Amino acid sequence: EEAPFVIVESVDPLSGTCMRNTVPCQKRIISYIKKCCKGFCIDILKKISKSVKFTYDLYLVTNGKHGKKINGTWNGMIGEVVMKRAYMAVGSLTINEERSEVVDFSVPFIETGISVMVSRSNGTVSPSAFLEPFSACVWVMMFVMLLIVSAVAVFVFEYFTIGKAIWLLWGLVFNNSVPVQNPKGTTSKIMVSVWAFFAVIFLASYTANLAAFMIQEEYVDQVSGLSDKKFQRPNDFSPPFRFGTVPNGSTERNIRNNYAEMHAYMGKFNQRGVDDALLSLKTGKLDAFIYDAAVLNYMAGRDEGCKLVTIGSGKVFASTGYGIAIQKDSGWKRQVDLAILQLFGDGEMEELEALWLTGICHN
Amino acid sequence: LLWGLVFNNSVPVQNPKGTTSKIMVSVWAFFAVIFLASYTANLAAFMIQ
Amino acid sequence: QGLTILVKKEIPRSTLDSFMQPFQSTLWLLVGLSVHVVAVMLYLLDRFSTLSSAMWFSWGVLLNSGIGEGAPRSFSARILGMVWAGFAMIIVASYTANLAAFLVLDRPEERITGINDPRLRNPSDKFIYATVKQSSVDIYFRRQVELSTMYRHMEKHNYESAAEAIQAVRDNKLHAFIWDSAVLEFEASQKCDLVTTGELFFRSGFGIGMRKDSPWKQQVSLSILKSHENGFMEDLDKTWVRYQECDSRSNAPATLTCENMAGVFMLVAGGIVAGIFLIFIEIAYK
Amino acid sequence: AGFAMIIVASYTANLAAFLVLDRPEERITGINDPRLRNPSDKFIYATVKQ
Amino acid sequence: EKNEVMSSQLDIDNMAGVFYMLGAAMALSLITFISEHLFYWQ
Ligand SMILES: *[C@@H]1O[C@H](CO)[C@@H](O[C@@H]2O[C@H](CO)[C@@H](O)[C@H](O)[C@H]2NC(C)=O)[C@H](O)[C@H]1NC(C)=O
Ligand SMILES: *[C@@H]1O[C@H](CO)[C@@H](O)[C@H](O)[C@H]1NC(C)=O
Repeated sequence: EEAPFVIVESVDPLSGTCMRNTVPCQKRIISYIKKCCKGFCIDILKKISKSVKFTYDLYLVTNGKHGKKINGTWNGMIGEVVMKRAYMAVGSLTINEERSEVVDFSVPFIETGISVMVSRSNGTVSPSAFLEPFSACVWVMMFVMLLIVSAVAVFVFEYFTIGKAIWLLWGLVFNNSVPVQNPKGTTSKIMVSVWAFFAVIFLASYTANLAAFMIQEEYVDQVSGLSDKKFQRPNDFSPPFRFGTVPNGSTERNIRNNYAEMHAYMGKFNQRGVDDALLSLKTGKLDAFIYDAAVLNYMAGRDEGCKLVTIGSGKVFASTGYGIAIQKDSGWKRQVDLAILQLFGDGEMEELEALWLTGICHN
Repeated sequence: LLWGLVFNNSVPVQNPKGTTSKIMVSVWAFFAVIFLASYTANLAAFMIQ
Repeated sequence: QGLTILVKKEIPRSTLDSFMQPFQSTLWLLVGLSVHVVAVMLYLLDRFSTLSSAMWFSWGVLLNSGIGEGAPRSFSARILGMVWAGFAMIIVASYTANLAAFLVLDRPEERITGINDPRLRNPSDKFIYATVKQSSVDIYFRRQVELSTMYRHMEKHNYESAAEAIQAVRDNKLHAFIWDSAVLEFEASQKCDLVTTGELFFRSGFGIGMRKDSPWKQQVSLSILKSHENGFMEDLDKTWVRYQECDSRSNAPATLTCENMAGVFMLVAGGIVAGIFLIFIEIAYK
Repeated sequence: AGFAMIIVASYTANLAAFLVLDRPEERITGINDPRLRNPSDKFIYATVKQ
Repeated sequence: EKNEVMSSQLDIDNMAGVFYMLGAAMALSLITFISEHLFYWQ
């Protein structure tokens, strides 16, 4: 059916099938019923049908599977191009090793992998800030300066005193709030005045700079990829670590085969649908989500709650791509490949990206 | 004294006494400090328009 | 991979100049005069029902010190000193406000973002950038009708040595440079003064080539997929394109150094020596 | 007393911060404001009938 | 949108009333001193 890559729509009650710029998709699907299918793969198929000969009509699936295999009986998407009931198939279909054996693939056009989704936790303005606003220069500068001006005060007083003097002069800097006594002598008072005029500007400059560090806030819980301790230790660090997937997925078979060591932990976290997951996240019912970023990227620049972003992108599970199905040992592949390559050779991919791939939060 | 307290309480003064009203003065001072801080905080914004 | 532009980092700790900066000399001298003004005003009000003492009081209450035991004895002297101190607060307050302002709009420059940064519609003389002589990237230049203008400007100082473009930005002569990513993202991580621009330009990836339909065409690609399924290329990368594993950046708060703050310490030493210059003065005057 | 200074200092810093990022909302700009690619329920807008 | 000022220094005209209110208080002090010289009859 799809993520946004392929959108179905009902028929217009006035004009029958539906509007323009959309190919119909109808068949004896459930018991013939109609719809029309608009989206990205739609336009890709149309541009292909342009440069090469015509196509047939459309078709949707009953086995519901995105291409799962069971008992040697591949059910669902690919399961219909093994019996050659369909010469090929399109839509957002991943590319794995198991699926590659039966039928062949086109050259892929959109990069993809499996990534992580979580709300942008506020979580921090600063771990430690008090010392940040200054270099170690000025601190020892002040220390040596007080340590010498105290002596100068004592030894200008030659023409109770020493300890109390350093006491007062230290206390002066930090707001000079502490009550003290013993300034005297119309010769050194002016020196103290100097030190005070220094102290006030010092404090002001300090709090000024410190009024900036709270305006960086590059907050991130940079939990690394699927080789992470929180993943390796799902319960050794906090109770509510709860991952989330949707099985009957190529991602599911991959993650199982590779990380059974924690896949058994995951089975308690299988939802229904895809947007159910994002809802459960926006409620915090689920901690972190994992799926093919091929849809997470798009879903990011869709919500007003711009907290719903990924951890460092690209560094995702495995670098694969989306392609186009084709029946084994045929001849079309040689042409279709050059076709999509020439399509790359026109830059129109960035155009169709700007068509529907952008997001508000891409800033 | 109490007026001078607000604006930094910098002016040297005298005559607080009596262990009954001192706490009131403490209250007024804790008020004055937050007052000044809030003031300069807001004023640290008008220069950013 | 894709295409991307290399830039040199900023070395941010270069913001402050002095401390008398946020004012202007005018205000300095003016307030210096006005303090004496109100001083003699108070003293003259005092004689008509303490002079140097009163001047001390006033010229001190600015600098928050507590030196001096004086006070107003009249009624009007009191009614004056209050607003004197009120004014006093405003000065240091505004000073804080201004100095804060000088550190929030302290944004040196925004790093160039992608091809479509319109600074590279037609560039100035303070920003040089080109490709290597005869680098195949130029092929997408001329084959795409738009960048022709840029192609002319790009043709300006094309550094013909690919191994010398790194030096070209390392000498500050060049600052930005157009190239492919998968070598740059390795080059930035040698020393963190060389950074990328993050915007991907042209989506494509590499591969393996065989003569037309080898017996091994449909064969080895199955491995190259399956091998890419578990962890291989990721680990190999982290072992080959993750040297020094440097992080990127922030808009640094630019902590202050002694090197631009110590100006007040000159005044400290000046007051130090004014002490001995004044020492014998009062003794002799007595 | 050194500690004492830090408290009021940080207080000033924080309260300043609460008034600089105090940006309620950006007014919508033109048709191409992608909030109007597909709108939410907290922003209604239309034309007159016909 | 209009970019912002680079935190110019401060100058007199900006601090306009900060001396006028001062002089006004000074004149108020003068009239109070007049009142004092007057009250020698009460
Ligand atoms: C994966 O697909 C299977 C098969 O479609 C789903 O299982 C079924 O639910 C229907 C509803 O009554 C049953 O008739 C089937 O017998 C169930 N299949 C099995 C194998 O028990 C299953 O829910 C799907 N799971 C996910 C995560 O997509
Ligand atoms: C961030 O903001 C949201 C929105 O109010 C809030 O619920 C949350 O507690 C804040 N902090 C974190 C760590 O998410």
